[PDB]
Amino acid sequence: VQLVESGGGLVQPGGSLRLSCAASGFTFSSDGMSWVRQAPGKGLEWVSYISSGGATTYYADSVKGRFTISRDNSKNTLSLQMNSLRGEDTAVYYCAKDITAPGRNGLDSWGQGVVVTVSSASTKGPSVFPLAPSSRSTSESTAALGCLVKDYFPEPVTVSWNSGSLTSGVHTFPAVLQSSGLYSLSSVVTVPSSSLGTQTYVCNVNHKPSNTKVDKR
Amino acid sequence: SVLTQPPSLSASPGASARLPCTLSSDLNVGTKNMYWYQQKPGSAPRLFLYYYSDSDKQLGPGVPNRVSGSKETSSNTAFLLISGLQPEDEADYYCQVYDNSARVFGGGTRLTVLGQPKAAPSVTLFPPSSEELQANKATLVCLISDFYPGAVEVAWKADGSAVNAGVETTKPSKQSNNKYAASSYLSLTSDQWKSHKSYSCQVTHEGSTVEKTVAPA
Repeated sequence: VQLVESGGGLVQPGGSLRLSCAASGFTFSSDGMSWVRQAPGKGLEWVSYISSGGATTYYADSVKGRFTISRDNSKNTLSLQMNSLRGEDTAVYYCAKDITAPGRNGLDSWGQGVVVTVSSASTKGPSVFPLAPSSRSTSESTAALGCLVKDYFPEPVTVSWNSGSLTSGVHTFPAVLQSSGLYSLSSVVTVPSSSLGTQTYVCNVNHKPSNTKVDKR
Repeated sequence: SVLTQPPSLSASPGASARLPCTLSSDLNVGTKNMYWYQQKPGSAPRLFLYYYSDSDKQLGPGVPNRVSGSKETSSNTAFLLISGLQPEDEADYYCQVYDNSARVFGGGTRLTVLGQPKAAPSVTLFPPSSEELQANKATLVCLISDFYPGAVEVAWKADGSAVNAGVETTKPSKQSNNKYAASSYLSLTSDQWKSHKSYSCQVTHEGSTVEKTVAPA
């Protein structure tokens, strides 16, 4: 059984995408089908169902009126029309067999999914702010300082410290994607407290997609 | 209509794991078909178990006979049973039913097959920077590192009351020493920040909670 989705990508809020899924390895026209979505780092939620012959369609409340599910049983394709897209809709979209047998149902087979990203930005440089030591945090000599890298798009950003001279104790975290469509990210360093009066800390933020660099003291 | 799953479970290879799913009171576990999907990291879900009763059940394609299910009508709970745990069983597991043609998923349970020493999270909370505040903005940053299993849940408090909006949390990411890291952001206005005496980040790791606190003064 193969289910191969296509037609995702980036769209601005209030726009439209059309997803497609081509099926093989089973008699497609005999089976019901569903779409299921998974927002980044969250769980599964069902989107829509269409029956083997197209007569019956169902929609989740968060999607009803905006999306349309479709089938072409001659071509063995499943389709999802997505209108009036908003930030909630950013997710991976899976196509699945949603079967009727005697006494059971079930999502028996799943495609590998297509990414749908809804961002109102297209290219945004970050705002970099200091994360100042702010407390002894004693641990004999250890202090944590950082840089917050706020509201940038798209990925990626890289971060250095003191132009690549400071590498031990550097922890640059994976980015979060917020409901606004923008990424934020943090990098911290563990440093001797004794050195905070002698040593300058500079984080080197590179955002190649927007042709921006920042050195934040 | 809600399906309640624990956030995470861990067990050693060769042991048995018992994954619960509690159905809200509008549903009767006795007469519901139960579907369990396995999601390994980076992969689409997969049908893992269909369970209705000990006489009506079916394993997913490829799923070994180490797997089974059960139901307890008194607590309205269904169970997924995996014995002789192998490292290959480490995944996220979702229960699902059909409810008047709506497809309802539980929230997922992350099952870790222990292959390395446990470690409690190291948690640092940073307040908004003075530069950001002076731009009428206030991002709190909670950084969580060096933990195993790679499963944590993050809540926020303002003056001792739960925070209900403005939170975004990354999924855990494997770091260089094979432990896990995650981050959480609380996005406020400056005037919001100044309205409370304290904010707190609460990090839960396998049922134990650590709380760090910062004050706007």
